Amino acid sequence: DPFELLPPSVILDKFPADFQTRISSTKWKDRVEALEEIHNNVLKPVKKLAHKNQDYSDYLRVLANVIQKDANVQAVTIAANSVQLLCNSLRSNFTRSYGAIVLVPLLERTKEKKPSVNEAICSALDAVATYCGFDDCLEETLNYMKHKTPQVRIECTKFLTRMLQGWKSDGPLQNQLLFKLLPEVTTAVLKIVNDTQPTTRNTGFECFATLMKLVGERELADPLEKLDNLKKKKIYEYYEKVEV
Amino acid sequence: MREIVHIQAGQCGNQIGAKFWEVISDEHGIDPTGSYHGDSDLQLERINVYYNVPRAILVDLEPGTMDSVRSGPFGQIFRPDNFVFGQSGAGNNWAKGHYTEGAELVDSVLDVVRKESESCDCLQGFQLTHSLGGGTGSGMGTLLISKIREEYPDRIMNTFSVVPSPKVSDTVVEPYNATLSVHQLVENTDETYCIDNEALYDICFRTLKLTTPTYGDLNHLVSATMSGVTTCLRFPGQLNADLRKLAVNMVPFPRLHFFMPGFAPLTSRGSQQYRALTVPELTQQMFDAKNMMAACDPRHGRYLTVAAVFRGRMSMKEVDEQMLNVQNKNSSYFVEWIPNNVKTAVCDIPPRGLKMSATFIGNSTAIQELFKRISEQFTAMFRRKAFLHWYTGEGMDEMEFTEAESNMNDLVSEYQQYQDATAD
Amino acid sequence: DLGKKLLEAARAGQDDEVRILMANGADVNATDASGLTPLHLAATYGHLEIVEVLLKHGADVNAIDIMGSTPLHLAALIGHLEIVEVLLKHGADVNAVDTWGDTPLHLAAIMGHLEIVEVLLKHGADVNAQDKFGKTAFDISIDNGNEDLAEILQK
Ligand SMILES: Nc1nc2c(ncn2[C@@H]2O[C@H](COP(=O)(O)OP(=O)(O)O)[C@@H](O)[C@H]2O)c(=O)[nH]1
Ligand SMILES: [Mg+2]
Repeated sequence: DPFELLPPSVILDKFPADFQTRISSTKWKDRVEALEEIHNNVLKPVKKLAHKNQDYSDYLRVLANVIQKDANVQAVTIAANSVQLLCNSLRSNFTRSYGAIVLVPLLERTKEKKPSVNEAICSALDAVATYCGFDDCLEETLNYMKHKTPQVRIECTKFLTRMLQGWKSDGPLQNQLLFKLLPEVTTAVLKIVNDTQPTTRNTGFECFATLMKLVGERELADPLEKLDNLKKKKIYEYYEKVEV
Repeated sequence: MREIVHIQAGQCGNQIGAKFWEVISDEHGIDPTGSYHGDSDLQLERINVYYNVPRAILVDLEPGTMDSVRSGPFGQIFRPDNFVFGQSGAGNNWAKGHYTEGAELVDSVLDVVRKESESCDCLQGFQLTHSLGGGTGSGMGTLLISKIREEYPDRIMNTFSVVPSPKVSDTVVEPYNATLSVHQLVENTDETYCIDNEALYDICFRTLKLTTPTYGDLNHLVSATMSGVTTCLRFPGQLNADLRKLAVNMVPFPRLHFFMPGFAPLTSRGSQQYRALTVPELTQQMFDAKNMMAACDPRHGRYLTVAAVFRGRMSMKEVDEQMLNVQNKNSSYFVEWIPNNVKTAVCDIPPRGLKMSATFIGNSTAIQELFKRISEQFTAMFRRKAFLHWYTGEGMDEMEFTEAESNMNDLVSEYQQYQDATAD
Repeated sequence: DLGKKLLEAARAGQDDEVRILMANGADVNATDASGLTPLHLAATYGHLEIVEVLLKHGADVNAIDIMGSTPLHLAALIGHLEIVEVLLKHGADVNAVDTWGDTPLHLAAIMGHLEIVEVLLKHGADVNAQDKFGKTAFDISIDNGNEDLAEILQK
């Protein structure tokens, strides 16, 4: 039985009048308090949002505006926790418009290295993943693995690793993963496996051993050969320690 | 590996920064108008490193500092676009520099950094001067570093960070700001020269016999040290030529990249050095802890790597002999498991005023004494939770202080480990 | 609660609004959460007129908090020489100890408040007093490289 059947809650009426100006202010603490209020007072209490006839794509596009561009890392952290709350308490809503409105902003902001902030950004990326499985994430997650910032590479690749452990096998073997497996997924994971940095390379080694686990260590034996014998035994190390 | 982009942030940043430009502009023969009036090719051989006009960016939240620089002697030479200044100041609040006010301005700074880097044949890396006890130099500087680290990860990051001491400012939040900043530098920079105000006062007071040193007096010791360590970078030379090669031969473990600088001879502001020192005398200003710019005793630790820079006309044969001597006559103080860990280099052009000089860059485990002092002051403050509402109000979390406390103590333990290590 | 408004004022340093709240009979020794009286807070953030106002209305000069911190501890930590001599004149505990084993002489020495160190010493401070780890005020000067303080401790 789906426990979600409990009656749903509505939050649109909860918002205050002084809010759009507060979030769109020059003073950081105005923005912080504005976000922090609707999160602790309006979102954190509830346990199910209103599926029927509720347009959050005005609220969610201003969470994206701050998660991407807002210079206050604190305003980022409290916004991604709001984004997670929406995606968590309102499952099966973020089909495209919602999911895509916050996706590419979130991937840009993995650049943040502060533990508390990387905690919140990634956990929100886990929320959209668990309810927008490989809709747009696979196409856009790869894009930002190719990005110039070192931190966004290791984190968006760790993201593909997170998603891959929770992968779905519905339908035959012509899912979105196989349509783009060798063409895109593997060609992009090798760019991580062959990075200049070790901590970057070491994420690829897991993100390749979690790949083999899903799609057969025989299918990918072709790019295995082109890889160093020295990197091979690191990849195999994770293959032995990774579950499904 | 040619050009270096320079940055100075905060009050102290622009003070010792401008002093540095004063010194090496003279050494390179550039006037305040920006015209060459030298008389040697060894001067313009590697002028493209620091000049184009300086490749210098000036930053502060305090807008007054703008004029304190331009109204200075060489204040006319800096590019007007490269001045990037805020409206209000940080007021000794690291959080204001790193999260709130300094973060709002940091974009404008990166735009100028980009512009100067855009027109570089081949960039080497960056160079930041700043104080650690402040709010702007520490908070916005360390934030600028990470923002560059991620925008330019294929480049070197080299900082001239000055440590606060009660002997120079009685502000008690400086242990907070400096500890939080060291938590950044150990993770974000390839090499950092540790300038200790504690040691600058003890040198001006005890060795130079000045009863009350001013900033200018301490800044004289700093600007001369900077030109000394950057001698290899600015003139032709085989050894420690570029930033990366230096750090490669100086930093054996990524976190332990905090150099204890020191140089000789110690002179006053425009005093007379009647008899130029001999080579064995200069050499015997290395272990001499009264010449270290960081308040640490090399006798209480062990050297991992050492770089010596002798400036002036002198016997290369005698320098080699004296350096090879002092190493083996104190063999218990240099780590055995790193062979040929001391490296010497000579430059014929001396620094202005002096006939001979010698700079002594050292990665000594004794530097743990410095981090001990900051940590005990930080913890004494933090256990009573004083002034925490400043930082927490600006969006910081109390947890951050605990992490920075523990991370610096791990840094201390690491230095202690390699000190007690054996080759056997 | 009027004892909570008097802590808000004594901390942030509104000298006038202390007289207002105290004329309304506010608890001069009102504890916040960690046991800090207003005298604690004013002595931390350097509000000399607020210290002398609370003391003469009857503020426990040797009040401790949840961690055993007296107001003289906090004044000697931050370095408020004006307040230190006011507390001592009102019978402060010169050799008070706190939960970490420190005396006010320990804190003034750690923070390099050499002018306050000499005041505490002349009021009969325990130079040989030890902390939890077992270190005296003289050991801190030895460990911290401060020879200006070592000479001021053996005077
Ligand atoms: N050596 C040196 N240290 C300084 C100078 N100015 C400030 N400091 C030190 O830097 C700390 C204050 O930080 P400051 O740079 O003034 O604050 P900021 O403007 O916010 O960066 C204190 O520990 C001072 O002792 C200077 O001109 N020379
Ligand atoms: Mg300042």
